[PDB]
Amino acid sequence: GLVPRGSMQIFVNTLTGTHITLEVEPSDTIENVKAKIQDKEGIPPDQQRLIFAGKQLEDGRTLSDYNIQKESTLHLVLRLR
Amino acid sequence: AQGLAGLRNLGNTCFMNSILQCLSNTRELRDYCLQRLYMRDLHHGSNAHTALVEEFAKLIQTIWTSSPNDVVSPSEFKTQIQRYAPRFVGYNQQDAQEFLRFLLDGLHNEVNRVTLRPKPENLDHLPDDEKGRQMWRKYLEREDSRIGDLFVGQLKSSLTCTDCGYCSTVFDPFWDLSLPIAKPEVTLMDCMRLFTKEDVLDGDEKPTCCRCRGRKRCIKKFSIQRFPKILVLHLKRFSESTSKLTTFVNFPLRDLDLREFASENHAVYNLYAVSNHSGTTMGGHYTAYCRSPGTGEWHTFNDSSVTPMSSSQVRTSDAYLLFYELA
Ligand SMILES: [Cl-]
Ligand SMILES: [Cl-]
Ligand SMILES: [Zn+2]
Repeated sequence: GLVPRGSMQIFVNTLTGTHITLEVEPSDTIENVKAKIQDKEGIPPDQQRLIFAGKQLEDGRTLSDYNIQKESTLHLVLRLR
Repeated sequence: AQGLAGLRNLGNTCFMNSILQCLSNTRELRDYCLQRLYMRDLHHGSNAHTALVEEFAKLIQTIWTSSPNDVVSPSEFKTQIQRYAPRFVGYNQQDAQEFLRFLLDGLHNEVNRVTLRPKPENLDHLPDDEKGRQMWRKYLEREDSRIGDLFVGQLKSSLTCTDCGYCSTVFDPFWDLSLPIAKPEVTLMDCMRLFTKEDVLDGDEKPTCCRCRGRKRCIKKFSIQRFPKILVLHLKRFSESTSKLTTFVNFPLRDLDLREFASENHAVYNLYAVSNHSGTTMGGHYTAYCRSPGTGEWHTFNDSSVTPMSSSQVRTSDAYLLFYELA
């Protein structure tokens, strides 16, 4: 008996260009998504930026807000400052 | 000599000046501003919290009416960008690609030809190219501007199940490509080959096959379904530990030929601007090297200081964003 996997899967293109697969729901927020990337990659949420269709995904919004569907890829980048 | 104005640093705003000069030397975007063609695409007037396109176009106009070594203040423009995107309030350094993404987002929303966006469907009966076309049409129902006319392409991602052999395809719009640092003597073509390589998703990354109904090893690969007129390549200079990856990536100034990455069989580009980051991951400094659209000579734009340079000095390990235009 396990908690179920997310109903939809999306990919994240990581810093080395290999993909990770995330178990998610349409209702998941970008913060939830960043927490999943933290679990897989060990990168602090506060350093992550996620790009999809030219938009940088903002905390407080959901996957559904950006009409991100099954098997789309989010592009993970950090910052040079 | 034209368009050779400096931009005053306002307090850790080199990231903003670098991108602004790269945009200033984006010939068709520059022209859209100088010809005031945006005034046809704005749907109503601005107020003090919404004049992003107005202030951006006026900065561009000012740069293109300056005498060489004039220094222009972008303080008005900064006020508008931080109103649209409040992460830019104040005087901390920021990332040039993050700024690029927000700035083009605000510019595009304000000149979007789509004034009331529409609110998904099964396209399995279609061949891939026609499914791509339909997805492009759908995207254009929501996002259709002069800014997107220039930077937007479409990536195809093919995900094949190693068990039942079903290949699921999805088409994602893009406004830039963030590319991994590949490999010694790394080329930009190596980085694009790594980006688009067959990537085997196994172990904790096995996707769930939508036909086998369980977790399966799949192969995921990108190709480019539609090439944008202006192709912005963002190099992921972020190593695993976090800190800046300083690898020298050898990119060409002309004849970047991306036909190998096309989904089908006009994918030749010439460089015209580079955003450079020098220094540590925090506390670094941005500059831009830009080819003037009129003379084809390169200049270094370093906040207030605009100096000439040889094309041979353009390629350096500090390059971070590459701005390519179709040949
Ligand atoms: Cl955010
Ligand atoms: Cl190359
Ligand atoms: Zn399968």
